[PDB]
Amino acid sequence: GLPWYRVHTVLINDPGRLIAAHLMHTALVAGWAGSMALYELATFDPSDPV
Amino acid sequence: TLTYDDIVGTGLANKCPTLDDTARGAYPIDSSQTYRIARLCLQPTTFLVKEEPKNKRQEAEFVPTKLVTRETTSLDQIQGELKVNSDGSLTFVEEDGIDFQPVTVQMAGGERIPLLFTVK
Ligand code: CLA
Ligand code: CLA
Ligand code: CLA
Ligand code: CLA
Ligand code: CLA
Ligand SMILES: CC1=C(/C=C/C(C)=C/C=C/C(C)=C/C=C/C=C(C)/C=C/C=C(C)/C=C/C2=C(C)CCCC2(C)C)C(C)(C)CCC1
Ligand SMILES: CC1=C(/C=C/C(C)=C/C=C/C(C)=C/C=C/C=C(C)/C=C/C=C(C)/C=C/C2=C(C)CCCC2(C)C)C(C)(C)CCC1
Ligand SMILES: [Ca+2]
Repeated sequence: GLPWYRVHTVLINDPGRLIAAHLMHTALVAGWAGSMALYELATFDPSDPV
Repeated sequence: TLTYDDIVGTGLANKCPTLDDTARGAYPIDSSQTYRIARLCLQPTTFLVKEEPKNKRQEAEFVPTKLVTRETTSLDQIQGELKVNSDGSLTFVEEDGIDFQPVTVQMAGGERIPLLFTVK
């Protein structure tokens, strides 16, 4: 059937699941942002800005 | 005057008494009549913790801190003689009373700084 590097072509004309896809993406990018922050707050030292 | 029940849970109990705006007079000292303090009381308002200047000694200042415990700070029931001195001065000498309270305050970082606020 479809080669591995084409699996996402299953959306080329399915506006619904294309939006479902970009929604998940955005979710991950927003998710990363939130949690990458917490990682920095758990390790950043404010003791000296100089 | 208010009874115990008239104070319980209000936090009022952790408050040294107050004088009105009027009372700005002056009390006399016989210097030939012993005097004592029937009740000294100290109520904290702020706790400042001088910060360690890191290695770079740059002179350190005191910084405000949040009171992580609660309204248990006040010292009350202090007592002792207020002897009059030869040079006409007065020196208080405490004998007994609730002269200390363990206080704990947090800082910028989140560090808890416990101290034994006292006047023993
Ligand atoms: C004027 C009306 C309108 C508006 C305001 C939007 C707005 C938006 N469209 Mg969109 N669209 C419209 C008409 C409209 N469209 C039409 C007529 C079509 C043709 C059918 C499309 C087809 C289309 C596609 C194919 C895609 C979008 C996408 C997007 C979003 C890209 C930004 C983003 O992902 O934010 C995300 C970050 C935010 C700050 C969150 C905003 C979410 C809001 C606040 C909640 C809205 C709740 C509401 C009940 C649902 C309505 C959603 C939307 C239709 C208004 C954005 C919210 C893209 C998308 O959905 O990506 C995920 C996308 O791929 N649109
Ligand atoms: C704007 C972003 C974007 C988007 C939305 C697409 C979307 C698409 N590309 Mg694509 N592409 C992009 C950028 C993008 N591309 C870039 C920058 C390049 C050059 C490097 C390519 C090179 C490329 C090729 C050569 C091909 C596509 C194909 C396709 C289609 C099928 C996707 C597929 O099934 O992959 C399947 C995906 C996987 C199963 C393998 C992914 C493994 C990756 C490499 C490992 C890394 C994963 C990691 C999380 C990525 C981090 C994201 C990073 C950017 C932050 C699809 C419409 C294919 C198509 O045309 O089919 C006919 C195709 O052959 N793209
Ligand atoms: C932006 C992220 C994203 C999104 C929205 C989609 C969305 C979609 N993919 Mg997909 N895919 C992605 C990334 C993504 N993919 C990556 C990175 C790969 C591997 C390179 C694939 C490989 C893949 C294949 C092989 C196929 C799809 C297919 C599909 C579609 C059907 C849903 C499906 O069953 O998924 C499949 C589910 C997965 C492959 C996702 C699980 C893989 C991740 C890595 C798990 C993450 C677990 C954890 C949180 C982090 C890793 C732990 C680690 C640190 C130890 C759908 C549109 C199918 C399709 O319809 O094709 C016709 C299909 O056959 N995808
Ligand atoms: C505006 C910037 C931007 C853009 C343009 C994209 C674009 C894209 N992202 Mg993405 N992403 C972004 C920011 C961005 N991201 C951020 C900030 C995050 C949070 C960290 C993510 C997290 C993210 C995830 C978790 C995933 C994507 C995926 C994808 C691709 C889905 C479309 C497709 O199927 O391609 C097909 C795939 C490509 C053509 C691969 C492009 C090659 C990239 C550009 C180079 C990096 C990979 C490299 C070859 C090997 C390194 C592997 C590494 C793990 C060691 C698309 C190329 C998905 C993906 O690619 O799965 C298929 C996916 O799973 N993104
Ligand atoms: C509710 C809406 C919202 C808000 C208020 C914020 C706010 C913020 N985000 Mg964010 N974010 C959101 C949604 C939101 N986000 C969503 C939905 C995602 C997932 C996609 C993310 C993903 C995300 C990441 C991954 C990161 C942030 C970060 C940040 C912070 C830094 C802002 C920054 O400098 O942007 C920079 C803004 C740009 C990239 C400029 C965009 C301009 C582009 C290039 C032009 C686009 C072309 C345009 C269409 C041409 C037409 C224009 C026309 C007028 C000519 C900021 C607090 C950063 C942060 O520090 O972490 C917490 C960070 O790393 N966000
Ligand atoms: C559901 C829900 C919820 C929750 C949510 C959550 C919890 C989320 C999370 C999220 C998250 C937590 C996310 C995350 C994400 C992340 C990511 C997405 C990442 C990525 C990364 C990457 C991709 C990387 C890559 C790389 C490497 C690995 C190396 C080389 C270089 C590079 C960079 C390329 C709530 C409760 C709110 C409510 C509603 C519902
Ligand atoms: C069941 C249930 C439910 C729910 C569901 C849901 C909603 C779910 C979700 C889920 C989710 C949503 C999940 C998530 C996941 C995530 C993950 C898994 C993540 C990971 C991440 C990571 C691993 C990270 C990393 C990092 C680091 C390490 C550092 C740097 C930065 C970062 C952060 C990136 C309901 C409510 C209905 C009800 C009933 C019950
Ligand atoms: Ca310190």
